[PDB]
Amino acid sequence: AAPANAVTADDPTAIALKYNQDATKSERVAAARPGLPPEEQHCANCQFMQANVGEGDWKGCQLFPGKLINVNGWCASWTLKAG
Ligand code: SF4
Ligand SMILES: [N+]
Ligand SMILES: [N+]
Ligand SMILES: [N+]
Repeated sequence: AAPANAVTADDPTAIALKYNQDATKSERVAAARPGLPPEEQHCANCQFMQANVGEGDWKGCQLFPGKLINVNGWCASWTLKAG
């Protein structure tokens, strides 16, 4: 059961970025974003995930203010967590 503030499927930004809560049901391969092979990409290893926001598997994403994403999710703004 997703948190009340989870990013949802008719969120316009989620649609535009092709977010999914489950990276295995994402188009990460098609996008081929740089920094890791696409099968290795998900929110937990993304620069925009906010480790100090949320709880458990439901964490912040800077691009989705006021929302939570799933650490196992993905979107097309995936960028390696570098610092
Ligand atoms: S920007 Fe990164 S942390 Fe935010 S939803 Fe996309 S992949 Fe997940
Ligand atoms: N939500
Ligand atoms: N597609
Ligand atoms: N956030």
